[PDB]
Amino acid sequence: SQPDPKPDELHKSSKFTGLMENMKVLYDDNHVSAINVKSIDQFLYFDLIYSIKDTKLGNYDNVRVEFKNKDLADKYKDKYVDVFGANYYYQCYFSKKRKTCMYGGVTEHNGNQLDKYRSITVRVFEDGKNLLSFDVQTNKKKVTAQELDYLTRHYLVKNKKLYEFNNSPYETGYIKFIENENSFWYDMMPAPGDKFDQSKYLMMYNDNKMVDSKDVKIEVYLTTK
Amino acid sequence: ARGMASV
Amino acid sequence: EHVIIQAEFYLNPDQSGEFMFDFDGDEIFHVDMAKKETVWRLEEFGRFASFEAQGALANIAVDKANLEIMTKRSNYTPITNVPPEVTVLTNSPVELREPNVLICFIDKFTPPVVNVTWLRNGKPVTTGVSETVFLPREDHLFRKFHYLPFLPSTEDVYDCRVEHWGLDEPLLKHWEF
Amino acid sequence: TRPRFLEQVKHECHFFNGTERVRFLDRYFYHQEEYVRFDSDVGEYRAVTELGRPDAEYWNSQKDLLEQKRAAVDTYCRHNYGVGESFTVQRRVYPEVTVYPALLVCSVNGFYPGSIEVRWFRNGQEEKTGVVSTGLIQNGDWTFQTLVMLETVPRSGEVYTCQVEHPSLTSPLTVEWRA
Repeated sequence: SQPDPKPDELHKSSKFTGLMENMKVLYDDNHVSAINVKSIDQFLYFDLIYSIKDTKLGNYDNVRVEFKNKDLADKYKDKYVDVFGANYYYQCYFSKKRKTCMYGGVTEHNGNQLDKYRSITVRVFEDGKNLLSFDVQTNKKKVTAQELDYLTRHYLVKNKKLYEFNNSPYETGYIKFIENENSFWYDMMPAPGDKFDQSKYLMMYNDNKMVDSKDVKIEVYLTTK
Repeated sequence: ARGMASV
Repeated sequence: EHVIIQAEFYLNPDQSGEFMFDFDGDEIFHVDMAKKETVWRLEEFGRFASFEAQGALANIAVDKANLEIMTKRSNYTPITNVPPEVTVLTNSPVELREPNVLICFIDKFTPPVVNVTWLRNGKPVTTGVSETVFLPREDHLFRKFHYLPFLPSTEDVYDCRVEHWGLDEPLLKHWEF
Repeated sequence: TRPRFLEQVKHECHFFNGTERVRFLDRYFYHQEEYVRFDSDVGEYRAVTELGRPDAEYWNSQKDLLEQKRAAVDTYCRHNYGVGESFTVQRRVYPEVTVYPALLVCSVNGFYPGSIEVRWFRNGQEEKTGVVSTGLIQNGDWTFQTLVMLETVPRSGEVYTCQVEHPSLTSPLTVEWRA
């Protein structure tokens, strides 16, 4: 469905001069996750606020979830959903009636559960060669691409140093989701410049795109420097 | 440009 | 001489806001809160200055917070509707077959919510239309402009249809050559 | 039908003679009613109405933000003025002048800024009576327009001149119309 990246259309890490650490932290250990919850408020008409507490290091009590439009927000405002996404704090603003923010990552709870975890295989290519293949797990029939993107990248950070404090060992990289000979992809590298806007990068998830955990295949393409 | 903060 | 105003507003229960900069009555820019970017009134303005759009959201969140508080202090007193006066005029002198622009000027009204529709020979026109956001006035009511590019013709008639809770029924401002 | 509640905030910077005299105002409104404001020439928040009382007292207790607002004329007003001057204060768009009958009409369009001067002349002499102006009209796209009409008592071979003076021009702009 989507034409694969044409060389030169992909961001190049060498053209990024800021701290790659700002990208790394979005795909590190911390992320938002909550099961069977319902929104308790809204800041602007296209978002929903949830009261999810950061158990680990206690950084937030509330979470703002933004959607591409008002429709998406109304669809889940009063439903019990599962929430999963990469979150940010810098430039995170809202008020009810600290905090964190994110985009999409919402799936309706009921009828979306599985008794056991399903495995989605990821095949990683470095300079065209498949040197690593691993599986990521989910117990949702329908999962957001976001959750799968996060799980996949988090593994690569730990095992391939996908993102380091200063820069990255890779020049270009994109993650491709294949579901029934239908596909799309995301650029894993920061836009050119000296500053990285986490909030603007994560916005690509605000469409709340979902895939079938039973059908999806994941391919990651990385080029070396 | 600089913003002035609402209070 | 001159005045620069950073104007903001938050509206309940619509849960919408606006953040803009005004210079002597003209909008320099406003912030699109969903795309989180600066929208300059004229493109060229963007090549001379910059503005961190995300900063606007911090102010809007605080504005909603103050609204919540003032709503209670006032003992939930709601806003009084003030109907807008509408004027339809052209950008330049009219001449058959010469490109021009119809301007529908909506003035002196609150709250900042309006439905504006252009009509050509009684039927809705949506192609080529553009509009400004809500502009502040010194009496703290609002202004708003809607545009319709058109080619002057003797066989076409236009109407600017405005809907506002301060009106018992839709207002129609007519224009014809 | 649901009743509405509106909160407005206006941070204004007023400039007199360039940036020599600057006055800053931090204004808050409930609907269209101003309840509290900070004024540079006062140095503190004053409640405009009783609803603002709690705020003026609380905010004034915070010496941190008073310091911020007291420096606004420089850090906010004068700073922003410098940044936007080239395309706001110095914006110059010349007008388009059109003269057409049906009573003579002089239409001046698309000019910026608003300061303009339109005069009617009949055979080299300025017309005082029978001259009606619509005033300054804002188009909303950073341009103004105005129409100046002249009640005409016709004659053989007399020339009418519409003269326009505006800051974007070196000399007055002219358009002569002869019957």
